[PDB]
Amino acid sequence: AGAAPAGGEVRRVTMYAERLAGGQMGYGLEKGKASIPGPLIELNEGDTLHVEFENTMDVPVSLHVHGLDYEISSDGTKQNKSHVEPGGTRTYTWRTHEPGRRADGTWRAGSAGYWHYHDHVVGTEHGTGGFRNGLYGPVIVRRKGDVLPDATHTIVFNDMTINNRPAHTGPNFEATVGDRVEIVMITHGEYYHTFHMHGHRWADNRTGMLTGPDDPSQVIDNKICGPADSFGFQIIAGEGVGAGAWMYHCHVQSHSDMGMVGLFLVKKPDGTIPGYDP
Amino acid sequence: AGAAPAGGEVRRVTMYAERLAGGQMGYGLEKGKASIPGPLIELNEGDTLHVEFENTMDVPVSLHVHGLDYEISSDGTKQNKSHVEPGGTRTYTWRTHEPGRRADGTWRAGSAGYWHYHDHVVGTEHGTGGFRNGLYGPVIVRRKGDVLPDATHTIVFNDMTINNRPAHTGPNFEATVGDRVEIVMITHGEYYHTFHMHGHRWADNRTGMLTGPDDPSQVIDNKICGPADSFGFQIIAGEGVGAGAWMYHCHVQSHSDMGMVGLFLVKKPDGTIPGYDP
Amino acid sequence: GAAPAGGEVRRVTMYAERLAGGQMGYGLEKGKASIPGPLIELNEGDTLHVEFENTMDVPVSLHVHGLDYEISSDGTKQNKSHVEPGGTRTYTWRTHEPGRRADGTWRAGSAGYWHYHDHVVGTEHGTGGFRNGLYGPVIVRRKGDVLPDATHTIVFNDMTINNRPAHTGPNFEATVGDRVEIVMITHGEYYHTFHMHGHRWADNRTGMLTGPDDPSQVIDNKICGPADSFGFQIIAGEGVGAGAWMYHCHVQSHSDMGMVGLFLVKKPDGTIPGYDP
Ligand SMILES: [Cu+2]
Ligand SMILES: [Cu+2]
Ligand SMILES: [Cu+2]
Ligand SMILES: [Cu+2]
Ligand SMILES: [Cu+2]
Ligand SMILES: [Cu+2]
Ligand SMILES: [Cu+2]
Ligand SMILES: [Cu+2]
Ligand SMILES: [Cu+2]
Ligand SMILES: [Cu+2]
Ligand SMILES: [Cu+2]
Ligand SMILES: [Cu+2]
Repeated sequence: AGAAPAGGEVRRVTMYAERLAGGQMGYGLEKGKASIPGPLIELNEGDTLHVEFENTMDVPVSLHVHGLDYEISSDGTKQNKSHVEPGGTRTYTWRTHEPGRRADGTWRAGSAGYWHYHDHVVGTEHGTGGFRNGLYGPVIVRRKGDVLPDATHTIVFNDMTINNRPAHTGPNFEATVGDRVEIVMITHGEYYHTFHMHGHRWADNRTGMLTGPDDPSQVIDNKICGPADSFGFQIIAGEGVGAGAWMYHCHVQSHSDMGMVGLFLVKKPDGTIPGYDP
Repeated sequence: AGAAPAGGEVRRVTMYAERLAGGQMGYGLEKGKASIPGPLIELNEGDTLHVEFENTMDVPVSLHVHGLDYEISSDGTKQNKSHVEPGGTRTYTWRTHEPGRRADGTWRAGSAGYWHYHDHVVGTEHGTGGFRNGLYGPVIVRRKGDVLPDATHTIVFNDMTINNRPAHTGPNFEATVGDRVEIVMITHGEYYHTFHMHGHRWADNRTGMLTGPDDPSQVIDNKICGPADSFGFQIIAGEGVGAGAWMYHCHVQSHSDMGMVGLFLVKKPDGTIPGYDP
Repeated sequence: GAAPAGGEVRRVTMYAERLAGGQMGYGLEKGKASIPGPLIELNEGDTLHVEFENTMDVPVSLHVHGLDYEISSDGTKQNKSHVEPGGTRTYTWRTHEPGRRADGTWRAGSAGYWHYHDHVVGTEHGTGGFRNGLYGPVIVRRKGDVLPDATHTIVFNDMTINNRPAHTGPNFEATVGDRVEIVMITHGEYYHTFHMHGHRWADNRTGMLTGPDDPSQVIDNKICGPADSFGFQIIAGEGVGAGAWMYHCHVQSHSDMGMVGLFLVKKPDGTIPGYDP
């Protein structure tokens, strides 16, 4: 699989917050193309990204990012007056840095991680109304040398939903046996959850893959997550287990009973899924 | 005594689902010997376990595992038609694999860990009723040269009970000062908990033990866990602290007040527990 | 600086005292009780004898996490190691360095971010002690650990921070570049997720990566439950500059209801751009 290059590029993007169907709100890279979750932002460690942000709505909104570097003027908080007025525009700047050695001899960790952005002013001073409506999205920051996936999928547990979807509507995600699939798992809102995958597992470290044979990270298929937690991993689809409709769910019993469920549809090369009704 | 060997043996076992008193249900290795939690299944990485499984109950049941490799047909789900009908039989196969380097140069995570099995059919299409009833049990998969303990105890925080026991009935576990004790700690149901042990601590990694002086893992005595979380560790009973009645409990305050307490009884070599006057 | 090897025997005096409005707290000097309790810092190898006085009219105890204590310093009713009202008792905490056992395994040492609390007030799990403020931090350093310019303790106790009224911080200030140690402890009934704008840390013992081979997750958001304890050291304003950097629980209803504070990081000229209450 491909390998992430060393960062250092200054990139520039427009992003738009727009109302969607049913009182929903989302970000998009171009006007009329807001989505929930918002578009995935992929950065190589050392990149800078300038986000020419526009709020097309009738209420204040913001863009705030976890993990990445930002001056206070890019917080996306009302307390700092770095939110965006109705119809307004503002340029947010996120930077990243590589790991390295400080002067005090100590080690400065790098920006690599599975991170996210969201709104910080819709509803409350903490964006409670924004998460509900869907103002959240993933950011991946890659380290030089990181393995690249064949497909990246974001699953957000926002209160009692997956991706603001109604219960028992997924979403489902498709791969072929052997595909290197990347999952981005963010939790928002009020409730704790446990993310669980049938038939697959990952390491509980930065990349979800053991570094080598001296990596002591626990290997799990089940992880407790809370509001604003984010992690990610990469799995070889159906490795050791074969093709099939592999179920993923929250393992909080009433949460999986009420529809916090989806399917990881792993197809054989020819396209059919063993033991599945399409 | 000693260390885990290399794996790869094909094993077979018989397993039954039976009713127990009080509307409870359990797994056992022989009829009339079901237990809550179910029997401890131990495997070495590479072993294959065929579970000749009989449902001696009048309602459907299934057998589902975390962490191990299994195909779709051994899912143990109503979904891909692998539950066991009342009075029916099924052979579930579980497989494990050693760590290795993939063709693409990535490091494939092995099966070794503290895992668990449970039903996916009683009550709801998830394990809900089965969990409340007691249909759950531990699986340990050891890697070559993992340190082997003198005794293994399973503690399941299932909803607001420890192993479906009444409030304030533990259970209690005995060891002698110096014993190498292994704890398997599983959680199920609806609530998060925080498992805590008095006078002992473990490392937050696969084994619960620091590999050596370069393992950076947290050293902890308190750990948040949610439904279907599982971890385990080994400790030396009494090490640096001496014999006595060492409390373990969930540390959610109302949880310990309403039953979620037990005792780790560490005896002196003469068998007495100092200061423990029941 | 860096922490030295341990070995020393330490003696300290502690009091459980009542506070205004039905609160309780621990103090090192009599009449100086506080919530959170005083910071206790040890080096691996050290022993601490805490001569302890209950200045109150109901029983109290002193229980610790992570450290080594024999049963007689358990601080529980079960082991009859609580302190009578008006009474005194010496609790002994021991620590140890890591080393290799006779059986060749590696014994993990005592170093870490730990805490002490009450275990008898209200119930035999100190539910009433936690409600009133009887908890505090304990830090145990490994030899060679990097020492901060400052340490601040943040206890999520139910839906309060350090038993404070909602929306009352606390705030903590530093100057850009300073080495700031946060101790973070949760108690009560609720899970929380502790988060900091502008800063991140490693999920390991020290909070910092040991080097380029450390695979720990680097995070700015950490779920935690009652009696969870952890710590980290950040460089104030590193890569992001001065400002009023919020920290808050991220469970949405807990941030909205007051579980919010400021990490006030100033420029060397003392200014904090954009900050105004
Ligand atoms: Cu859930
Ligand atoms: Cu499963
Ligand atoms: Cu399942
Ligand atoms: Cu946030
Ligand atoms: Cu509990
Ligand atoms: Cu304790
Ligand atoms: Cu499960
Ligand atoms: Cu306790
Ligand atoms: Cu909270
Ligand atoms: Cu934030
Ligand atoms: Cu925030
Ligand atoms: Cu405690």
